[PDB]
Amino acid sequence: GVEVIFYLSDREPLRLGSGEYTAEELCIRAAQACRISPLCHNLFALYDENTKLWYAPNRTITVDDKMSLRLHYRMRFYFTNWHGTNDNEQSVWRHSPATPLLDASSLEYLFAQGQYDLVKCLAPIRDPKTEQDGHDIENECLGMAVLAISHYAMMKKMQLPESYKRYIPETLNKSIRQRNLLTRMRINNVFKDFLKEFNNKTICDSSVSTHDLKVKYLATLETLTKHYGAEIFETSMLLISSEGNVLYYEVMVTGNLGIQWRHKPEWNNFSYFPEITHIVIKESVVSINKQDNKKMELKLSSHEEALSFVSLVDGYFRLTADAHHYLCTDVAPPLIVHNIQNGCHGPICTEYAINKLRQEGSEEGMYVLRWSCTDFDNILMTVTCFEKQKQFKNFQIEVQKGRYSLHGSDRSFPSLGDLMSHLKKQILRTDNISFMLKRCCQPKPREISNLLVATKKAQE
Amino acid sequence: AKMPRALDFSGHTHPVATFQPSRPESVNDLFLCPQKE
Repeated sequence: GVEVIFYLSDREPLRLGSGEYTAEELCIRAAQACRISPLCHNLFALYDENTKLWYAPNRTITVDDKMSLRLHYRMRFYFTNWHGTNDNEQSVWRHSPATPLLDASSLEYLFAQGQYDLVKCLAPIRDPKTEQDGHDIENECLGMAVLAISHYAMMKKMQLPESYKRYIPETLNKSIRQRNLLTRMRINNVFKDFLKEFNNKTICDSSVSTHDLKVKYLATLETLTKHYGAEIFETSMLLISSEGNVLYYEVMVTGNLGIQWRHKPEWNNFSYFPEITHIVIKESVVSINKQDNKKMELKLSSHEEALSFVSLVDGYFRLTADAHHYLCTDVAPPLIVHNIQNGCHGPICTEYAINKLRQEGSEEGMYVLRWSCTDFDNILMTVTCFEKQKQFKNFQIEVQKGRYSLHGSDRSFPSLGDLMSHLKKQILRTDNISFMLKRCCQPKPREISNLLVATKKAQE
Repeated sequence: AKMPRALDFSGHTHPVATFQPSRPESVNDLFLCPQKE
């Protein structure tokens, strides 16, 4: 059958009945299953580990009783040094009226994923500069096995139960199992030394939480593995406006650096996300257009690979330039689109909604619509009111299978705009205050909120 | 053999790196009365 798999051990896959789905609908189910907040939801997408391709949020999955498919729910959009523990590097936070990027469930989810990446060699270890470095990398792998084990024990409330082999990359395990007996026993013993030294001495001596262990591990993947958080795409045809054997290039996309490229053998910068105006897909060909009329065109394997590429650029654009807008119709997320058609914000903090009313909704009845910060089933309406002396009130709107109803009501509507028209014919009240709805203060292009990530390059 | 950098937690703690999801926002009771013709 068709399943969405989780990297978390304690979690049952999603088993999908026959029917029609959106990738996004599935990612929403997935976040509910893994306790991922609406705020972190758009960091995740569906990945097919066999095809090596990501699904765009608007992709349709028609499931019958014949089809067999395994998708992984996976964190896709990533910002090096989100954790703030590398002092050589720009830190990366959300805007604030600066908060952390990840919620606790996202961190837990990422830890499971990162472990899987390391062991299954999706996150390949870096290459040695020397035999000395080679051994050094290998020791860092052992340390990683100590973090993994220590954390698993602190989670089950254990202490000294009773090896490293399943917690290190599989390629490296294979490598070690082919070395001489004394080598293999030496390695095992150094590992046992690290482990004992950590759990007796280091943990108590530094009050190390399961949270620090998760952070440390993921911060270490960044420096231990190759291009952690990057996606690299391979192409024959790369055309750039600014600038025989079939020549070969790589295009790399990262949250922190944007869209870079090189001759397949260092990286040239084409563009950060906010400078992009639009993206076009022509079968397998992708053109990325910048504000300065410069263009990158590239040709990928298939249209599905093109959609996977553009999903990524587009997701990072929403994260760094504009939370409410999209670059390419072909991968536009259905929720993004509908929100635009309805004047609705994403899960902005209440203070941003209030600030927008203090600026452009000064009269009684002016409102903001915003998705709830804590669940996926409700929209909030924030309204300017006055006593008889300006107040802000919040009213809950339920959304259930495309139906919209005020909280508690037996009356629902087939669209949000229907519900709003009906509400605009009433006198509303709460506490002592009565008023009628005036107009919607809609999302503005490029405005700043907690949905955006404040990276070095996003400041311009 | 020396402890790997991965197990060293000696350097200063930085800002907490994740957020706790906030308690659901409290909402106001909404009363409706039809507008008069």
